[PDB]
Amino acid sequence: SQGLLGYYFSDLNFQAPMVVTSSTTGDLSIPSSELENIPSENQYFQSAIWSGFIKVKKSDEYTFATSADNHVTMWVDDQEVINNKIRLEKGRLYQIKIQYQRENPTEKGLDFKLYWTDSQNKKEVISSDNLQLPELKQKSSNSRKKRSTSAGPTVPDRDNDGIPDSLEVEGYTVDVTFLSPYISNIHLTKYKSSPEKWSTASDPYSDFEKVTGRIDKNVSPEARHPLVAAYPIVHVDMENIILSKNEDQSTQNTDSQTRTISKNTSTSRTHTSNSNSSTVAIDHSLSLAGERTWAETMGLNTADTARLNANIRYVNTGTAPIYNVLPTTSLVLGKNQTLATIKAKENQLSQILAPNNYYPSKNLAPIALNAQDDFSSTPITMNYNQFLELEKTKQLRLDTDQVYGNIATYNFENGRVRVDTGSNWSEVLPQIQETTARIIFNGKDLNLVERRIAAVNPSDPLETTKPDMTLKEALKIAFGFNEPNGNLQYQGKDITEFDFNFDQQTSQNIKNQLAELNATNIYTVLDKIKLNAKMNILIRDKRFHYDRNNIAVGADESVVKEAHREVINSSTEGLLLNIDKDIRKILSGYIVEIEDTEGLKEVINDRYDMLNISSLRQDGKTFIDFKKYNDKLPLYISNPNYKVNVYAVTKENTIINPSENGDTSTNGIKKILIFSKKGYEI
Ligand SMILES: [Ca+2]
Ligand SMILES: [Ca+2]
Repeated sequence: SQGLLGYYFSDLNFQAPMVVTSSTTGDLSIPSSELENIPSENQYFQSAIWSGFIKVKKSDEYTFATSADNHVTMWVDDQEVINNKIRLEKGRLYQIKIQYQRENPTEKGLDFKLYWTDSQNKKEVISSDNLQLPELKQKSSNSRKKRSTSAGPTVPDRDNDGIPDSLEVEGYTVDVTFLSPYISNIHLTKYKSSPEKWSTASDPYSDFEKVTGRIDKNVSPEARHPLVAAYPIVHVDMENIILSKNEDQSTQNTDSQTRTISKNTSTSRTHTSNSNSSTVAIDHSLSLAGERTWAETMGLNTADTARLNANIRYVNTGTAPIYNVLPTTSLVLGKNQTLATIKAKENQLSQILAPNNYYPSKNLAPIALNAQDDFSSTPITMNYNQFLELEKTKQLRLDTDQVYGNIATYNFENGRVRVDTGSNWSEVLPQIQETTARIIFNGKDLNLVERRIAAVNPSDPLETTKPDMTLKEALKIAFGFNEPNGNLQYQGKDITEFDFNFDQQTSQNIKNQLAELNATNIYTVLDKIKLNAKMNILIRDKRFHYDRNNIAVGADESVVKEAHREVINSSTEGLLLNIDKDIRKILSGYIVEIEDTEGLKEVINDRYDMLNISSLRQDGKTFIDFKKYNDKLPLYISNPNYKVNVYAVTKENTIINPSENGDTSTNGIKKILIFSKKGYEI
């Protein structure tokens, strides 16, 4: 992605840029054959400017020449060499500026080459190994000045990202790599960006770096748009836990039987601020014999303590990767009882933590909080009262900071992306947060995904130089909504299948906009609602009920019923159905009941911890197993007029402890009838 940077103009005076691109060698030509996305009238180039550096591998005297010296002025550093021998020294970098003007060319495109001749009189087009791009960064480097010589033309590029002011403001496209003005009736993505922000989203990648692919390949595709922020978002996923009674100096004997408690866990990133937090649910379903308390199970007295181990992974749901610092996490019981601080070793990561991925990767083992080969893992200890609290709440919280370490950035000297020790996420995130609107959307699998989109702040003059951002456009560019036939959709689902919720400031702002639009319904004017910096917008699938963490925990009876209508097979052994994956996510289990002729009901799996009777098969269909908690026996129906009733239990209606009186039965559980057939119908 290296060479000289070229601006090719339709007018004579460097005002109407048609193509911005880079060469590889001194051949700076663009044939008309490559100009499909330029209309023919504007393929006539009357002026051009090139910029970059020349690197010398042999100290010598050199003569520069082009294909059109009578139309050219060229500077090496501040020195005009065309408008002649110049001594250049090995190991040194010289700035190049070339301008070309030719009125009324008769051919489209441009045939243009840059040559040099050494002392041996050998003339050649300059090799790619001798040419570098300009330093299109916010600061110069030790060897590479960020501005070109003042002599000659200065194409307006107030932020030094390489994209001319006029294209950033008026609209541009990139084609396979030609950057050109966007023209409705020919074109491809329409980009606009701020001509005064090197990164319009205030992230660490320039607007030009994003649209030309001069960027970390791990940056999410949507964040190659100059108006979508590229930044990591990390939380911790806990997969399972094991609780152990701590040994004490008094117990000399360590030969005792296994008395640990092992449970699966389910973790979700939450939204209730710019914090990273996830909430863990400890499974309440049957795992051990008896119906003992956890203390009875593990042999804990009131003066004993217990410890927890667990398997975890880190999850990046953001748009940029992390390389050398994983964030620190606090493991919290109840509201504010910190049980552990979880850290990884800085500068010793075994892999990248990339967007839409895990650390460790899912094809590798997870991390154990107390690793078998770590002598120095701190025991995560609870006192007896804390242990009882965990038994009752079956909940933990993982609060993760935003300490993400160093950033891999592009270097124009060599075209490489490398971790830059001088660039840190902690210097970048505050400004992303301050200048963007935040949308949290759960249409991908019901988990909360945050994106930030550049948006004007009317009260910050710099931020008013950014383009207007509508709500519709933000959903398209940040989340991949599309609009086939007028209607805005996400993966086939109309936008009207999702609700809108806002913070208090954002809500008043939107309400005022709708009033100025005399619009009674936001869904019909999404192209006219403008976002502003610091808005917070939460968009959720309407089929579901949500808890205080905005985790999906249930759904209307009508929705759940309809989701279970399509029965494939029924028998005394169970039911086989096709159920939407999203529905399965909000269920904790099923209750199976036999109803006799007088209306009395026998619940088969009549325990709060015996509802986990469904499984997903390879075919993707669900089996509800009547036998599992019926002693591996099918249901015995003593009269064909008896009914088999099956009920679904949503998570919000799930009982996770015996009742106050000790009753472990299902009496009182709010449950949704989803199947009811007589024996002769089975
Ligand atoms: Ca610019
Ligand atoms: Ca810019």
